[PDB]
Amino acid sequence: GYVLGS
Amino acid sequence: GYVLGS
Amino acid sequence: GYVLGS
Amino acid sequence: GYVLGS
Amino acid sequence: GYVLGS
Amino acid sequence: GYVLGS
Amino acid sequence: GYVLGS
Amino acid sequence: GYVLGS
Repeated sequence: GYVLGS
Repeated sequence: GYVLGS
Repeated sequence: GYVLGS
Repeated sequence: GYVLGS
Repeated sequence: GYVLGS
Repeated sequence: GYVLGS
Repeated sequence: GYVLGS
Repeated sequence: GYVLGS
């Protein structure tokens, strides 16, 4: 899975 | 599944 | 397929 | 395939 | 299948 | 055949 | 054959 | 398969 934060 | 927050 | 947007 | 963006 | 978004 | 556009 | 463009 | 993004 993936986690992206900006 | 997915979680998106903005 | 699928598309999610927020 | 897949695309995730934030 | 296909997914297109613009 | 097929054509998809967006 | 096939063509994809974006 | 293919993924294109622009």
